[PDB]
Amino acid sequence: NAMSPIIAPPAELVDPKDRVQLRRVFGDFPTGVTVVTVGGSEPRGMTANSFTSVSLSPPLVLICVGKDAVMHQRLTALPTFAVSVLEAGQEKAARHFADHSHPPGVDQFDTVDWVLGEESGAPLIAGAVAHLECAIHRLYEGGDHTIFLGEVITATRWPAREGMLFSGGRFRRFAPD
Amino acid sequence: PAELVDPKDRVQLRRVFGDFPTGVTVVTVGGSEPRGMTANSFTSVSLSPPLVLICVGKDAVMHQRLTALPTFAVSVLEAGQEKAARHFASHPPGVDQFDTVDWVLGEESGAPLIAGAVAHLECAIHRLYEGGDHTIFLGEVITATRWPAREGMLFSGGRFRRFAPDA
Repeated sequence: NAMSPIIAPPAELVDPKDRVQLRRVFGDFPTGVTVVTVGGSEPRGMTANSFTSVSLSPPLVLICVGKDAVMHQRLTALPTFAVSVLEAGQEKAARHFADHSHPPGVDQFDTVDWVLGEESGAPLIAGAVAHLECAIHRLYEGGDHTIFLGEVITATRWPAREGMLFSGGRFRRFAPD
Repeated sequence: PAELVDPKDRVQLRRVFGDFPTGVTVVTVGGSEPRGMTANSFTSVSLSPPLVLICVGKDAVMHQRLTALPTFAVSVLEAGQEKAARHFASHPPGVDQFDTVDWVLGEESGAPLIAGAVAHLECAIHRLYEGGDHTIFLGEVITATRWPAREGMLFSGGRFRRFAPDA
């Protein structure tokens, strides 16, 4: 379009030092929503959108976990985890495991339906689009986060289920097609 | 019903990887021979320092460029840019990809930024990590620009999808 340049909507220049502004550009890339879980005497879960498939052979995925998260230390202590890719109607689960809202000290899994993952020993979220059980193969430096590279040990999927969406800091849904 | 997946079966594993929806970006580099590659393996990593990562296949032409150049750019594609997405998905290493699409030079990266994007990020390569049949490129964001009015393109189950209007 001839005028697209001068007609373009407001462009925001983003200073990467400006944490608020930077969060906004990071939020511009749409993603699904996962719950990463780990086992142990007190299992834990964390809603995460940083999940990324990495390699087919070998089968690898990654997740980025904040050093400020309880999950960070749980993962370094126990090098196996599960990923539950949430379905569109699972906002209850998404909220439950987000924003460090249910801290350690009491059971974090008493309000969400889950099944034990045999290979990971971690709770898997019932009703999810897919479950992946992974073994942590590498830890990579990621600034205020750590990049955990996982090797996929087993996985299950429900083809009739469609994933939740997250973008611009909000839950979204697909249009049919 | 539940479909069991054997991660050693490439076809079945692709299906499960496809179950996590993502956006779509074009990663670009400048230099002598500018290059672009459509990628959805992009994720944000860190706020301070500001870091992002992309995974690039070891056999991709872009893998050679990124390994050699200090900087790169990421354009997050807007909902109506399926054409651009397809365009950088073919070209021999000697055929210009940019002569038929709209772009602007990013001053910091030296790399073409795709016009009409939801966002532009210009990055400096920070680390390379092993990722099986891919390499993980970790970049530090030097500058970025966003157009809040614009909505990202979606990719899921192996096809392009769109947002339902926000209720």
